[PDB]
Amino acid sequence: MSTGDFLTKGIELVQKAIDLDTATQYEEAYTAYYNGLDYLMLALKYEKNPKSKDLIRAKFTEYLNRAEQLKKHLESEEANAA
Amino acid sequence: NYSNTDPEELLRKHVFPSVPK
Repeated sequence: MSTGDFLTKGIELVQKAIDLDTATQYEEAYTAYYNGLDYLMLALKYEKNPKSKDLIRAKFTEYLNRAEQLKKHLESEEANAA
Repeated sequence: NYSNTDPEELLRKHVFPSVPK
């Protein structure tokens, strides 16, 4: 269990999320993004270079923001149609 | 367990994908 391994798995998972996102499978994408965020968070915890930590944090935040945008979109769409 | 990865090295081995826009 190393930061590189965690990054590899995180990026795979976020790539999956992004594929589901593009496919408009937003509920599944939301879950997949957060799966990805778990591993980016683990990578962050085991990384000691402060520049690399901030790089990972910046990407974490980008994926977090997208996930929350999907969530808001899902909820608002449902509320509009209720 | 812990690593001290240079950022330029991280970015060559790990290319972060961009979210849909």
